[PDB]
Formats: sequence, C-alpha cells, structure tokens
Amino acid sequence: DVLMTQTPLSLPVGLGDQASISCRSSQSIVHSNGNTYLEWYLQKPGQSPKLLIYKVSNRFSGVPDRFSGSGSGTDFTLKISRVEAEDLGVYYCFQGSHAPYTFGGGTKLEIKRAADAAPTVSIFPPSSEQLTSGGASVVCFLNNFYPKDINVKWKIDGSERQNGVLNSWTDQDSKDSTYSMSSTLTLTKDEYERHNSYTCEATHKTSTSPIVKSFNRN
Amino acid sequence: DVLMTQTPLSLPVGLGDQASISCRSSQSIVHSNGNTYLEWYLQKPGQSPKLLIYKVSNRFSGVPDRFSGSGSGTDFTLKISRVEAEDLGVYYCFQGSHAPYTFGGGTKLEIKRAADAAPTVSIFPPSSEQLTSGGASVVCFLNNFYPKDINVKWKIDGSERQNGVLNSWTDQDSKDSTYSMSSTLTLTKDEYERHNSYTCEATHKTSTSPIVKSFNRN
Amino acid sequence: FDSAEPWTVRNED
Amino acid sequence: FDSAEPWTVRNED
Amino acid sequence: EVKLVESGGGLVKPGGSLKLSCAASGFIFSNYAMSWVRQTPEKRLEWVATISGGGRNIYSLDSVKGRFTFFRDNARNTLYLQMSSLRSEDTAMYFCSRENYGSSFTYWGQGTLVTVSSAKTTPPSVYPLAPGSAAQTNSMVTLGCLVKGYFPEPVTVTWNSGSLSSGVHTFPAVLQSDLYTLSSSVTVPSSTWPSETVTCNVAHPASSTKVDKKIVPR
Amino acid sequence: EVKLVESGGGLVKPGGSLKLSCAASGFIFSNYAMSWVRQTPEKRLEWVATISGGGRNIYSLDSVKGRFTFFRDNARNTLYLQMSSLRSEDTAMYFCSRENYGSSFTYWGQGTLVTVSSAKTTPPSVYPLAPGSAAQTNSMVTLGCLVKGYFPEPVTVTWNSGSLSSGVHTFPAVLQSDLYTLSSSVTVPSSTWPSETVTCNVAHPASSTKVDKKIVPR
Ligand SMILES: [Cl-]
Ligand SMILES: [Cl-]
Ligand SMILES: [Mg+2]
Ligand SMILES: [Mg+2]
Repeated sequence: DVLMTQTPLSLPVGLGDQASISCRSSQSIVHSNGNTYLEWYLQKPGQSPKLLIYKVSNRFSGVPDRFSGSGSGTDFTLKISRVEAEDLGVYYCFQGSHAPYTFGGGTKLEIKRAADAAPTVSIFPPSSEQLTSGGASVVCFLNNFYPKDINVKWKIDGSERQNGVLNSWTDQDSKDSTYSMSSTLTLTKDEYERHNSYTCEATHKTSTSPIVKSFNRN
Repeated sequence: DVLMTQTPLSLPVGLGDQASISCRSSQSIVHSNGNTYLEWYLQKPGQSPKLLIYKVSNRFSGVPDRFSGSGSGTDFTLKISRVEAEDLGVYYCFQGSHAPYTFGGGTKLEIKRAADAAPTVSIFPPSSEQLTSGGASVVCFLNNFYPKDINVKWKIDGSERQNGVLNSWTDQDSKDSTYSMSSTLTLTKDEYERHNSYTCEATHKTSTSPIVKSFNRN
Repeated sequence: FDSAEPWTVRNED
Repeated sequence: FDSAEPWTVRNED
Repeated sequence: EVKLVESGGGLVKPGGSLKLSCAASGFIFSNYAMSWVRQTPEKRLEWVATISGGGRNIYSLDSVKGRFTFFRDNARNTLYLQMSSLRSEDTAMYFCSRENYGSSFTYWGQGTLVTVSSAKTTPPSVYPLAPGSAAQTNSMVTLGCLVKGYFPEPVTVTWNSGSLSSGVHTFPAVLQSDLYTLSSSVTVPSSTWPSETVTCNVAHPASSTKVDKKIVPR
Repeated sequence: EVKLVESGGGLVKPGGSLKLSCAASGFIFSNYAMSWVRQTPEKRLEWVATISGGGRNIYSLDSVKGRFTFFRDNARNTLYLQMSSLRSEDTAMYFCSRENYGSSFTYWGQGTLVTVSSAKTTPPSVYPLAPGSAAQTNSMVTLGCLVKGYFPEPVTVTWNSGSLSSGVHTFPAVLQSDLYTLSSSVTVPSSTWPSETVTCNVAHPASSTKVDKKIVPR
C-alpha cells in the first residue's frame, strides 16, 4: 500500500509571505495510464475539503495562481507564493493512482500575527437552574489571544484543581487571527457549596503577571 | 462640495480576468497638508464596507496585491489584476480631503460565469393557516440561474396577473456564481377560491420554450 | 489497464 | 490648516 | 481584537428622537477619531460626522447640524449619536468606524438600522411553504417560509436552528403599503422530508417576536 | 448549480447497520463516478470507495469488504452507502464527492456524521452563563451557554435566532464518559443587556431537542 508522508504538520506564516508543504509517497504513484494523480486539498475551518491542485501541477478552476504544485515519482510540493488570511486551514495531499487510495496526514497553516493580543478572560458561576438539578459547572472563557501559548489553571480556595476539568480550543479563521479557549470545571452542588472562592488563572506572554478572574460564592 | 463620479455602475468579468473602476472628483482633492485622501472600499454581500486602498495607491494590511490604485488631482482608478469569486460586491471610492466628505455611487462587480444554468422553479400554494386568516399568497422560487436575464409572469386560469405581485432578487456571492429570484402573488381567500389554475412562467436563455410550474386548486 | 476501474471521466484527458 | 480638524492620527504620516 | 458594535437603531416617527451607541474594544479608544457613516435604502454611502479622539473637535454634515449631536464617553469606550428632528432622509443603516494613520474608515462595525416612518410596529405572520408541483423522482425537495406583513426591518431567518445552512436562499424584503414581506427557501434531500422535521426560525427583534414554523406536507 | 447533500448519519451500536444517502443535483449524475471519503475523529482523511457512473464497477477499502455495500440509483440522482457490522474504527464524518476529468474529488458535500458506540442517545441540558466578575465600565459584556451532557454529536447553537452573529465563539465539544459538553460565548454592548433580551438557541437533531435559553441577570 502507498504511504503518504506529509510535512510539516503545521506551518506559521506571516500575511504576504510564502509557504511550502511537502508530500512523499512510499513508492512511485504513476498510474497505469502514465498520469500521476497527485492532488492537493484545503479544508477551511468548518468546511468540507476543496480541490486545489490535480495531476501534480494543474490548478482547479477558481484557484488563485498563488498556489502551485510540483514534483514527480515520489516527491511533491505545494507552494503558496504569498499567504492570505483566507488560506487558513488544513492542507492534504492525496494519491489516486494505486488502490487503496491514500491521503497525507495534513498540514495546518497558521497566520503569524504581526501583533500580540491579550486574552479577554470571563468567569461564570453555576446557574441556579443547574444547582437545583444537583450540579455546579464553573466556566471560563479566554477569548481572542495571540500567540497560541497559554497556561490555564483552576483554583478552589487557592488550591489547584485537576479533576472535573474539560478544555476546548479554537484556532484562527479568515476573519480572526487570534485564538480562543474555553474551560469548564464541574462539581456537584454539595461540593460547590463546601468552598468559597473559584478562580480561573492564565499565564500569557502579554502580561508579566497571571491574568486572573475570580468570584466568591457570596 | 466635491462630487464623486464613479463608473461603470456595474462590471461583469470572468474569473482570472482584469477590471478597472474609475473615479472622478468635481474639483481637486488635495488636502491642506498636501496629501490626497482618496480611498477605495469593498462591500461584500451581507457585510459592512472594508478598506482596500488609502491615499490613492496604498494597500491596507491583508489586501492582496491584485488590487492597485492610481491617479491624481481629479482622476483615479482602481485596478484588479485578476478577479476571484471572493471579489464580488460593490466597490466605492471616497474622498476625505474636503468636508463634507463624499462617496462615489459604487460599482457592482459581477462574475461572468463560464457556463449557463437553468433556473430551478418551484411553486407553492397558500397554506391552510393563511387561508383561515383570510389571505392567499402563492409563492414561486426561481433558483440558481445564469445569466441574469429572466422574464417571469403569473397567470391565473391562463390570464396574466399584474396586481398583488411582489418580486425579490439575489445577486451572486463568493460561493455561488448564479442568481436567484422569488415572486409572491397575494390574493384574498375568496379571490383565490374563484379560480382553478395558478401558474409561474419563466423565460430564460437556457430553454427555447417557457419554463412553467403550475398547480390546480383541486 | 483494469477493465473494471471505476473512474468514468477522471482518467480521460 | 484647521486647528479643529477632528482626525487624530489620520493626517499623520 | 478590534471590535466595534453599534446599537439603538429602530423605528421612530418623523420629528422624533433616537440615541445610537457604538461600543468599542481591542484598542486604546481615546487615541483615535471615530466617524459615523450611513447607507441609504438606495445603497449610497454618506459620511455623517467625524469626532476627535478627545471628543471636542467635530466635522459634520450641514444637513444634520442643529438636529444630530455627536459625542463620546472615553471612560466607557463608547461613541454616541443623538438624533432629533428625524426626517425620512435619515432612514439608513448607521455604521461607526475608526480611523488610522493615513486612512479615514479603517475598521467598521456591523451597523444599526434606523427607520423614520409614521407606520406602526407590526409583528410578522410566518407561513409554511410546501409542494406544490415537484417531481417525486427528484433527489431534492425545495421548501420555504413566507414572512408576511411586518414592520420595521429587519428579520432573521434560520432553518432547524442553523443545522440546515448549505441549501438556503433568503430573499431581501419588499415593502408594500407600510408592510414588509420576505421569503426564504431551503433545499433538502427528498428522502429526509417529511420523514425528518424541517423548521424555519424567524425572529423580529423590533416586536420581540419569535416563530418556529414547521413545514408539514399538505 | 452542482449540489451534493449527504444524510442518514447517526448513532449505531457496534455490529449494527446504517444506510447513508447522497443526493445530487445540477449535473448529469450517471455521467460521473462518485466516491465516499471519511474523516476520522483525529481529522485524518480516508478514501472508502469509488463507484462508476453506471454503478457496476467499484473499488473499495479491503477493510470494508463484506461489510459495506456501495450502489447508486441513477434514476433518482442518489448515491448510497449501506453499512453493516459497524466498528468503532468506522466512526467518522462521511463525505460523498464527484469526480471530473483529471481529478478524483472535485465537488464535495457537507458530510454526515456516523457514531459507532454502545452509549445511549441523550438530550442536552442547556444552562445560561451570566456574570460573574465583569467591570461595569466595560463597553462590552460577554455572555454564554453551557450545552451539557448530550450524545451523540452534533449540536447547533445560534444566538437570538441568528440575529447575533459577529461576537460569537462556539467551542468544539469535549467527550467525557459517553457524554459531550460544549460551550458558546457571545459578546454584546453592555448597554444592550439586560435591557434587551439575549437568548441562545440549541438544537440536538439526534434527540429532536430544541432549547431556547434566555440569559438573565443573577
Ligand atoms: Cl479633542
Ligand atoms: Cl458501470
Ligand atoms: Mg513578507
Ligand atoms: Mg482570462
């Protein structure tokens, strides 16, 4: 079977700059008819994959000339001449020459934003509705930050809490070069009522001290 | 006051081809500080305007090099080197040199689709809910057609109906090079019940005969 | 050549 | 020159 | 990071008053001049006013002097537009926009709609649109909703609470005798309706109206 | 014109069966081969099968032979995937895609989700998220909804039935002990809440659940 080895796994690039995405096949992918059915797809956030390049170097209709494909035999490269925010997403190579057909593992293109952005942090106590049902979830949003590197911890009366924590992440999209993250701490109502102070604490490049949001159960 | 005369009013262009949009001011728009605050904006369907070009020829951050501005004194031109579907919308010139500041009237860029598309026509009888309230609206959708030129008429028992008709139109967007149109014929319940046959009839380049949808009140 | 290859137009130039 | 022109950064190069 | 959100738009009688607000975030607000720009029903753009960072220098349309007041609360990152003696000519979408070095309207909000009219606020009647005259052999079926007789604009329409998005056409409203009518179509696989439910969700914020209308077979 | 819409995805026990459909329009269906491609939870793409225009020649993954059946009804413009003996490895988003001259997957549908699991269908509990610890001097306020303890994916979230769109972050669901939890945030001007209503609309098609949760002050 043909293995497709695709690198890099992700790629930070400034607006206007170039990117190269590489694809290597474990054996020749020349189809019996002499053609090489090596294709490139882009999957934008929340969308299906869409065709960019076919037969190694042919641009599909509507695809900007910023995208170009090259290579032969077992080595192929997608080149983006200058990157735009709309180019964000995951690129995949594909060989359609030898069944079973196989995809590369993908390359996530990311924008290297020209300025940093501090997270906007919000914390939310359990609703009275949830408490009545016997649960207590505390939620923290950390919205619109750059760069990606962030550390986030929950503290209950000052003690770090590990269990019952769920974290979710969004990457950038064509209309937002920043990242956002959500974290939820879920307790029982009774456990919630055994403590006073609940804290969401973040460390990010944009401040020399922890960014803290806290409430007291009052 | 400075009048801004912007031409053409609209512009059909194939994917990959070029467009020039012209702007003339009724007098010089050199600001007292020697600069010329001539700007170009694009308003995409359903969006706010966004900045493309400032001080005649400077590209705003993130704006592709496909867009370029030129001119001086009273004559200015926006040039698009090769058009993409994402470029659809209305372009506006603006002078910010002499108060009151003024906009050109806009240029609607449209894609000259490489293939025609026949409308998908659907007709809908009044709902039982509306009838009970004493009204009867018959609706016709004519969806996803190209080119734009279409003629649409309502017929009641074969007679053209003019009064009580409302027509709405959508242009193309970045994910759909086709047009769509809706027409609604509104009668009273009693008038509706005085006739048998209701017809939405369209004429379009894609058929040598009228495209007809009809129902009988049964 | 496989007489049962499923592509109908893909392999045509 | 108008001392009351409202632009704060626009007119700066 | 940068965000601008206008609010306060709505229906007001000729001669009436209305206060618009523009909330800003993601930048040092008082460092930048702000403008108000309006878009008329004929889709022309009109500059209305520009106000300095500190809020004490203002340029404005002579036609709004003595009627409109422009000011900002820099402690609350908010721009205001106090309208009085409103006229039919003031009917428009109102945008706020932040300046930048070399360009007048660099960042824009989403706009808030002002309607100056003697007509009364009227909630929509939402009617289901079901076939009709469709071929049962079709892989797809087109359904719709008629949003009839409301005032003022706007309304929002979604399908299955946003679950259905790809096959949707929502048409611009048409005004007749002080009431708007709008329609929306959605296309789904015929094998999924009516075996699975399809519902149009319609909200009219001006009247606090929400209607979820299920599409049922005749 | 060209449209592909998959359906039939949902929750099925290991060893169970499920039939997927793909509805096509806008082209001569039988003139083109069709493929099924799936995207795993780890976001890898996997080719599953390709079937000829006439429907009698098929290539498929050896790992699905004897389990999956591929066929089409060209009279009804529909592609099918009959799944049986389902495995955990079959959990994926399933896409159908049409070929074209020189390229394998030229047009794609939106995908339909298949979940192979012993866990039971569970409707979400939707809880309001209100402040908190926010500065009253803020021009903006961030609200949210917690969509807790549902199964399977997906859920849809909108705000004020789509009226609020610009200030929204909806986070990917996180699975814990056979239940998903998701959150969504929205940012609005603080002058508009709670004076004006803000509501998150949540639908879970798998359980026919819809909840409109108003965000109210604590
Ligand atoms: Cl000032
Ligand atoms: Cl065949
Ligand atoms: Mg560079
Ligand atoms: Mg050309």
